[PDB]
Amino acid sequence: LGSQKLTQLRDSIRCVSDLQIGGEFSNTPDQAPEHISKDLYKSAFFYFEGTFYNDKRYPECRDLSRTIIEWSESHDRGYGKFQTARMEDFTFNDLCIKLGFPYLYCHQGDCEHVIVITDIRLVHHDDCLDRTLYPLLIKKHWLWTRKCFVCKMYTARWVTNNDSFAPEDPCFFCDVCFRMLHYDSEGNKLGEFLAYPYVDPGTFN
DNA sequence: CCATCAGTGTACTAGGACCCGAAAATTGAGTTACAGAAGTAACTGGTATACTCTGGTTTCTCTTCA
Ligand SMILES: [Zn+2]
Ligand SMILES: [Zn+2]
Repeated sequence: LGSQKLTQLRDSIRCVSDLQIGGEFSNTPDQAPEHISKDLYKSAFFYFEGTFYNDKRYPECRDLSRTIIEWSESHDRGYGKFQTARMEDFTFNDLCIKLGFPYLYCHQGDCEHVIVITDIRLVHHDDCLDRTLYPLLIKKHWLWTRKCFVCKMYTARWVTNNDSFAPEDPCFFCDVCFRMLHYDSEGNKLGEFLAYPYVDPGTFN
């Protein structure tokens, strides 16, 4: 919605990089899940025609654009004259952009999404008229879902690297086939591996 | 009747070559130096496969002693 703050769209973009759980759970897979990456790395920024609207709303937020502006303040790199902003003092109605031109939305460190303002139109009477739901999803992609590599009946909850049982190197397992292949009777890892929790992108996105 | 179990009708991948254009880089001529290395362009021996009388040979009647 025009005249609707930025960070009203940043908080709406469903990306699975917000739901990834950190750390490795090989020794014991019953650990209290570390906070999803939505909570740990709260920083993000839009880039709209030479101005990094940074999400400095929270204290855990740090300037992701500082890296780029420093990297460009060095040796000339094509780019030049980068700006900054705060993304809570801005609405889409205050923004000076091109249509159909790719801009940036970086979040979770370097999960980059290419933003394209396809068109701008005055609101009609036959579309949604609310605001409580308006940065709303017109279309999404319906990605594929990874499955457990042992039995192809359930989706992958775990991804293991350097597994001394897996044929493939990154091997995805459901919970059942993971518990059954790597753990003797009480949680002592059998063999060697690095198991991480796997958020299926084709499910939470 | 609620279990199960191929097919199906598709956008969504997965390899798998392959192409289209752009931008950067080179090539090319022009000069004038510089030293040295390629790069043909030229006359001038040197030793073998035919080769041409020729020196010897060979019966074959004869020459010359004996
Ligand atoms: Zn993302
Ligand atoms: Zn499984």
